Amino acid sequence: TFISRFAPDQPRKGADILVEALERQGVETVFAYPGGASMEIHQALTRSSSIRNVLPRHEQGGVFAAEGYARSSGKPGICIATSGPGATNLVSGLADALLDSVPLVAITGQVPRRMIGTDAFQETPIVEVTRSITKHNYLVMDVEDIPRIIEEAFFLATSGRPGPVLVDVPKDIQQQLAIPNWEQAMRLPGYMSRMPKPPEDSHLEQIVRLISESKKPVLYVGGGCLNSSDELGRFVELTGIPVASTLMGLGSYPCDDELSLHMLGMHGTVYANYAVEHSDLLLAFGVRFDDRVTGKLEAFASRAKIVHIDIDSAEIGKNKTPHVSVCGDVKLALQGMNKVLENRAEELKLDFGVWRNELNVQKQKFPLSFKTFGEAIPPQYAIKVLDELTDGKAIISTGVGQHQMWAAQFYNYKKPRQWLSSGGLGAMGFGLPAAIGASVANPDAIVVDIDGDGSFIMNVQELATIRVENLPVKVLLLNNQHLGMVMQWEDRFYKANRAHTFLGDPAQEDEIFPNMLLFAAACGIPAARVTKKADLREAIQTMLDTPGPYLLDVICPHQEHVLPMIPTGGTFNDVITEGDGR
Amino acid sequence: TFISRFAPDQPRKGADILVEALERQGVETVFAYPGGASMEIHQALTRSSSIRNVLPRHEQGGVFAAEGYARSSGKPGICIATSGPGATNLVSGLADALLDSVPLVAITGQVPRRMIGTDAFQETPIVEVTRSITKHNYLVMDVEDIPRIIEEAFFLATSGRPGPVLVDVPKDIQQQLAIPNWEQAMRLPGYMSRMPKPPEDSHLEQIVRLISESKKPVLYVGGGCLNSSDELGRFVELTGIPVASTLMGLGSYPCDDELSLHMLGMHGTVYANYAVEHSDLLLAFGVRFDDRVTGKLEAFASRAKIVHIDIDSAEIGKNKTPHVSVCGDVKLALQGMNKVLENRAEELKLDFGVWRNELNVQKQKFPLSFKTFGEAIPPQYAIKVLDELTDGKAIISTGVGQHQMWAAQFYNYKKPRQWLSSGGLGAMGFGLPAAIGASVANPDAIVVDIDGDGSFIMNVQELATIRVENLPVKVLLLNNQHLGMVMQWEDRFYKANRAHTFLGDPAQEDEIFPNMLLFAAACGIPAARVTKKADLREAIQTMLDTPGPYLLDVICPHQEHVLPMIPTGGTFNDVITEGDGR
Ligand SMILES: Cc1cc2nc3c(=O)[nH]c(=O)nc-3n(C[C@H](O)[C@H](O)[C@H](O)COP(=O)(O)OP(=O)(O)OC[C@H]3O[C@@H](n4cnc5c(N)ncnc54)[C@H](O)[C@@H]3O)c2cc1C
Ligand SMILES: Cc1cc2nc3c(=O)[nH]c(=O)nc-3n(C[C@H](O)[C@H](O)[C@H](O)COP(=O)(O)OP(=O)(O)OC[C@H]3O[C@@H](n4cnc5c(N)ncnc54)[C@H](O)[C@@H]3O)c2cc1C
Ligand SMILES: Cc1ncc(C[n+]2c([C@@](C)(O)OO)sc(CCOP(=O)(O)OP(=O)(O)O)c2C)c(N)n1
Ligand SMILES: Cc1ncc(C[n+]2c([C@@](C)(O)OO)sc(CCOP(=O)(O)OP(=O)(O)O)c2C)c(N)n1
Ligand SMILES: COc1cc(OC)nc(NC(=O)NS(=O)(=O)N(C)S(C)(=O)=O)n1
Ligand SMILES: COc1cc(OC)nc(NC(=O)NS(=O)(=O)N(C)S(C)(=O)=O)n1
Ligand SMILES: [Mg+2]
Ligand SMILES: [Mg+2]
Ligand SMILES: [Mg+2]
Ligand SMILES: [Mg+2]
Ligand SMILES: [Mg+2]
Repeated sequence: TFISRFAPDQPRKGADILVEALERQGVETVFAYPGGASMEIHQALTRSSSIRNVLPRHEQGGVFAAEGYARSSGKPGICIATSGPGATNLVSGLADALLDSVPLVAITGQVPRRMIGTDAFQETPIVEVTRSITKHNYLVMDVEDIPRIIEEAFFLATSGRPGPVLVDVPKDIQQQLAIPNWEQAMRLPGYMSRMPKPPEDSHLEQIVRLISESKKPVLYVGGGCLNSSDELGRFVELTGIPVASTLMGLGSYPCDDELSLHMLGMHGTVYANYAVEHSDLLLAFGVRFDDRVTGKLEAFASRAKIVHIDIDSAEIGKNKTPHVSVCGDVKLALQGMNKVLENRAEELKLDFGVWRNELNVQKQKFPLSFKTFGEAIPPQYAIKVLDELTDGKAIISTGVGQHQMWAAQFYNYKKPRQWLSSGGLGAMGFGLPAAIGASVANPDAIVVDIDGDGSFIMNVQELATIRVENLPVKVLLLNNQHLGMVMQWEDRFYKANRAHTFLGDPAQEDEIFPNMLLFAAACGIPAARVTKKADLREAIQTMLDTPGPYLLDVICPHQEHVLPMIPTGGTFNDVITEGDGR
Repeated sequence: TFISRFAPDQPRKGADILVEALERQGVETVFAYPGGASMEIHQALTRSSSIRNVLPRHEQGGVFAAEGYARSSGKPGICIATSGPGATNLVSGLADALLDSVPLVAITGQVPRRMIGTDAFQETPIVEVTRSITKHNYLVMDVEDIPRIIEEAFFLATSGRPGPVLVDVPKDIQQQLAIPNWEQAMRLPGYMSRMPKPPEDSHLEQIVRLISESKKPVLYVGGGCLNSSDELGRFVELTGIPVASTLMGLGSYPCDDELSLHMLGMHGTVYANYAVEHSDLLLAFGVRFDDRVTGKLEAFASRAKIVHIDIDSAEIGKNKTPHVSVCGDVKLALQGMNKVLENRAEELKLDFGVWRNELNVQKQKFPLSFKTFGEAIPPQYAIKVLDELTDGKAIISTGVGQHQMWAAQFYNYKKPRQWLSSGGLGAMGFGLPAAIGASVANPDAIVVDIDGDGSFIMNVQELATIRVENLPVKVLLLNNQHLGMVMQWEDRFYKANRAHTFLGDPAQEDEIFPNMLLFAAACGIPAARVTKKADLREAIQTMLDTPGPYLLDVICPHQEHVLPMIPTGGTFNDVITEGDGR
């Protein structure tokens, strides 16, 4: 039974209805930045004793913090901004949440309804702007529509395929007095009629029948299995099928397990891409067949019967036509198949040891490799030390670039929602704010931001947010003085012609620029720099043991390349296995 | 005090709320065509004892009838259609009502909300289709929004610059039981804040000051003066300024008056275009400066101080920048100027007899002329006889073409709303259905459809509507066996090369095809054909004296041309005064 701060017959401001609408949704943390259009909302937030606001230093850091809050907990992330410039700073976060299917609810202030369309002070048509980069958006035109729209916003953002939902609230609606009606029915008739239903037994028995008829099955797990870690693990025990995860599906099946093929795709392991290339049954659970995994669609799984399970009917058959399809929750599809695989266990006699040994041979001949040059710190080795010292139980958020791939390859994630990274949009500056949202949603957890010197500096202002909110956010900065991912593509396909990829100072060429330690010192965050490989283990241990925030500037040779690499539009026969920029 | 057919606490169907919402708006006549999506609305219409439905034989005839109902009475015209094909047949009428600023409310049925977007049976996104050809449209998503949307639809359609408003109602909303709330406030905050205000005295006194300083003033009256016939006539008495009307503003100032310059523009009189060309003060009241009047904007009123009064701020300065502007109702602007012109009458000493004599000389040397060839009926002469036999008190609706121009030139309209014609869009097949709506709104009036053989046949099916509803609609069909307007442009600018403009039968070339008399006979309408000029006066008299509907097939030589003619993009020096196709 919800206990309101107002009487059921007492009129209250629309902003007070908005905050209470969040309280009735279970919202405990918002990321709001104040402004003229949203001052009424911020005043109403102070009256709430259950909703905590984490003030960022940039609205892009506020929406990215809402993503990490959502990616690391399954709950929806709520960010609030003002009209005009405050709303336009959320654009990168909204498009990022849409491509990665992150439940998010963004509330933006707006000019009064009478001033909309008049080029008013700090007015931008944020609904027209964000319609193509959000799952759905609203423009509240009456104070009585607030309880319904907020309920519809959280329902659309969390149900089906999750995504961001923006709610634009004009200022005159926030100030208008009204008595809210919390019993209104949602006006989503076509959406609810198209919601997926529990999977039929005829579809599940046909999948189990294809498993027994197959000799080389491979599991294709992605971001749709973040809530099916137990169901997927039970499915692997009953089948013994090796698991290949996407960049979004890391942690769904433990990377340290013997049946794990780790990541597949452009920068996936050689044995994971080998398994899909020479498979006869591809179980695509919670994936969307991105070109980062398939490359050339004509050659991707060219000899496999494709079984695609997805909660979005628009994804089934988009880039590749499957043989058997199941539109619904992969969590329920696994539960239904586990019952069939257990009763009919001895009837099926499932054993793929011959196919697994074919992959174990490929795993031992082409494993993830990194070369150590003298005392220079290998970035792959540094992340491998972080795995050991944290026992693989740390929540990892990353930026975008070479460090993002090495953090995915050389860290064994035991559970999903430990791996927070921008995969669909690939937005730099995501690592640091996402670690803020993850640390708030998981206070007793080890949160480490494996960031790059280019991605870290984009939202470096959020270091002040970490200090003020006293969050134990660790920053494992892999500094290579370059935009490493773009630098790698210059060495491979452009004759190493540098085109504005060096991030240091050309005057003092051999000086670490910028001095990231002074960035942490400016915000009162203890920091240290490590350059020699021998001092690396003690430095990372000091970062973890030191209470509160900590930044570790790890210097790495910039000539390193992420391996292996399948060029864009290439096949498995075009995989690059060796080479760098020396 | 409105008396409902339902108790204030009695639930009723949404369709019954829709009809009662029309009753509360004063609606007495609708033009509805039944269909699967709108059957609930038609069932609710039979329960209404005050709303009469005129069933057309084509939805395009239904919306055109709603236009004539609106153009001839000032009331809004209401047409109803079903989803899919019924709604798409209203498109030509909606775009026609928008360009001519006709108050219109179109109600279309729609598939249930759960089926929208699923390519359902008889589903078309009529809101997406008609958004650019309507003033505003709605998609009712809840039964409780019906009383508000209908009130907003009639308010937007009739206030400010009138226009068509479409209301899409899904079938499940029509069937849902609810208790309507007729006290809801309209959600039009930005529209009402931008509504024009009464004109200030400083703007009106500056206009009167320019009148006394001018020596060659010309009134530029258009469709915005349809409700200011008395105010405009009072303004002319106090100033003595000659009046030049547009195709839409005919009747605002009597054509038979000595101070009337008749119509101006491409097919306007030579003396009306001469007055604007050699004027020093142009009083543009209720016009939009169409290229059919200006031609080449650089030479249109090149020596005149332009005073533009318009209720739409977007029209002031669009195609030509004025010196003095007044944004508001021209009815109030005339009332304010009449008070200044009467008190300061002897102070101003207004007299433009020298400028009027300069125009009277041009009027006598270049009047509207037509040539009579033997006993062949001149189409200009036939309309001139209709003026005499009806004393100029008949409501005239026309199609589009040569007959439309001759009906505008050779008929003296005493009051506005006697002249119903498609000017902005220029849609053929408008004359016959518009006469239906005018005859219903004005039962005791003489309604005559001056139609062309091409325009009349497009909506010839509405002859059945005239007979069933027993409407005294007269059809003065000027039959020239050709698409005369397109034929005229072939003779002038294409060496008389006929390109599918002959409407008769090439096998029987000298036979009147089709036999329009049998079209009227099929619908039980008395008809007759007149070919000799001597029998023309008795034939038109028989049409008027015969009670009920009547069709008069007037045969005219097709070689006639509408004169004078200013070519597209031309100036006053390029006016064509003589010539035809012989
Ligand atoms: C520099 C860089 C390099 C990259 N390289 C790689 C790479 O080498 N390999 C790689 O894999 N990625 C890589 N990516 C990431 C990438 O572009 C995509 O995010 C990824 O390839 C696709 O993730 P996904 O297949 O799991 O689909 P997601 O984006 O995770 O979407 C989930 C899918 O499952 C479905 N789904 C969601 N919920 C459910 C449910 N409850 N039940 C059933 N289905 C559900 C959704 O409809 C959707 O189709 C890289 C990104 C960057 C920035
Ligand atoms: C074959 C053909 C030939 C044509 N040739 C000619 C021609 O020779 N001459 C000619 O004039 N037309 C001709 N037209 C008609 C034409 O294209 C336009 O409809 C016409 O030229 C413009 O009419 P209007 O200036 O009165 O503006 P309208 O279309 O009548 O609009 C009214 C204007 O007044 C304003 N207004 C409305 N209500 C009010 C109010 N209460 N107070 C103040 N302002 C108000 C509106 O904002 C709008 O700007 C022809 C049409 C056809 C089909
Ligand atoms: C907001 C934004 N701007 C530009 C981007 C284009 N990209 C990249 C990519 C993969 O998206 O190329 O398509 S990666 C990259 C450079 C990475 O700098 P680093 O943080 O130092 O990481 P590293 O460990 O050194 O490699 C750029 C400039 C981007 N994604 N986001
Ligand atoms: C729905 C529609 N289709 C085609 C049209 C293009 N036009 C015309 C025009 C001016 O719009 O040319 O731009 S006029 C015209 C032919 C008029 O046939 P009539 O009825 O016989 O009249 P008349 O007394 O003989 O001259 C055509 C074909 C039109 N306006 N509406
Ligand atoms: C807090 O700092 C400021 C500064 C400032 O100008 C200097 N104005 C305001 N307040 C408003 O502007 N109110 S308003 O007129 O309703 N708006 C258009 S809005 C919705 O807020 O964008 N706050
Ligand atoms: C009257 O003639 C018909 C014919 C016909 O098919 C032969 N079906 C119906 N009725 C419906 O179709 N109802 S419905 O399913 O809700 N619709 C999709 S709708 C809103 O009406 O388009 N009426
Ligand atoms: Mg499909
Ligand atoms: Mg870098
Ligand atoms: Mg203007
Ligand atoms: Mg027809
Ligand atoms: Mg004709």
